[PDB]
Amino acid sequence: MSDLFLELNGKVHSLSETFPGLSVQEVSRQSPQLSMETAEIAGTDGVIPGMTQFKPFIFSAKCNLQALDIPDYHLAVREIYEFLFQRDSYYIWSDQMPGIRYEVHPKPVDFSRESDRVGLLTIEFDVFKGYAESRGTSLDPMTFEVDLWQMGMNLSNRDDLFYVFRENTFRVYNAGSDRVNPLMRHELDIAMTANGTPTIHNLTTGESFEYRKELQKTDVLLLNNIYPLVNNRRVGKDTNHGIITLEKGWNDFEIKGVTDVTIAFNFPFIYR
Amino acid sequence: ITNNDDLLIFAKKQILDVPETALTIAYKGKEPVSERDVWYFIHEPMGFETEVKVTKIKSSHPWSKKFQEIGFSNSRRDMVRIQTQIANQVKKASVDTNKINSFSSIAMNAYDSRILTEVVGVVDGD
Repeated sequence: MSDLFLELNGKVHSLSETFPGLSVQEVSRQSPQLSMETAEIAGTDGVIPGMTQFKPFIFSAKCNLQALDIPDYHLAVREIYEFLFQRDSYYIWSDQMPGIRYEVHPKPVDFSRESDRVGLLTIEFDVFKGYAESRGTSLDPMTFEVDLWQMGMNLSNRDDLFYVFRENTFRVYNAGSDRVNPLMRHELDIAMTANGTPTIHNLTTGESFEYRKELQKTDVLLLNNIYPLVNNRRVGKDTNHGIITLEKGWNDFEIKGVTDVTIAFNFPFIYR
Repeated sequence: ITNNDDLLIFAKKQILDVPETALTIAYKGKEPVSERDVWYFIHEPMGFETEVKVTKIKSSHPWSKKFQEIGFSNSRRDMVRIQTQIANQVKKASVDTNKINSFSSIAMNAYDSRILTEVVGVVDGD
């Protein structure tokens, strides 16, 4: 059996449960849409490629509707059209891979009316961010409690994955399929509380962020996206405008210039 | 000038009694063309059999595969040339009026000295 779960407006619905006549037959996804810009030079062979990107891709679900009668068929068609086509994006996942969800927008779908009560259809969804993601952020207990398989072992059972640290040097595990970069409009929050002048060094990626003012324990420094804040106030003028990115796997972090440091990382994993 | 022969040669230089023509050729041969060489142009359908002196070249890189554009007997009209001519004429007029303002002021300045001379002579005559 198969099903499709849709999270929208803060509620989780089952496609086979919201519409009793609807039954999901098969679920599949398109390949990553690698896009690349090529430049040609006269007198030389081949092309020079620019930086590669990943265009939005398509998540498809082929299903059928078995209505009770013709009025039920029309009512179910209208209900499905009303439910699926909202004005804002929403998340979807499947029972086959419950640990990974896609933030999608619906695509036009045509009902193939085979009989007076039976209609086949294929619901397609545009994943417009170009990647999938975990069901929650790193700090979310939801993420590490359903399932997550990466090159063989389930990450929901590993006990060495921590994202809140109290020491000055530690390691952070990014389990995604590629690096997490706030410059790429990714989600990444870093919250610190310490005393002194903070300085964060990501030795794995060789990045650094420094705040050039004294800090106190009750003052929280939050780096969200490309913006640093102190007590929910933009303080970018007093920093080096550094951006901290997490590479694939283990990243070694060193905190210097402060004591009694408590640092937490909150970010979702990115899957290709 | 004051004599008539200089005026005659100036007047001869002042007009153009032949149609103003400009020739453009798209050349795609192997032999390179320099800025000084004079070529021989033969083009039967357009009735050309003459010697042409290069006055404008728009060459491409030797690896660019593109054609070459070569001009003879001055260039086509174009607007940016007209704008440059208008701008330089404007600058010449501006410097002319700037000079003539000072010239007129000096003419006023040169008047007061002669006024003083007239006054001194009037006093002397009395």
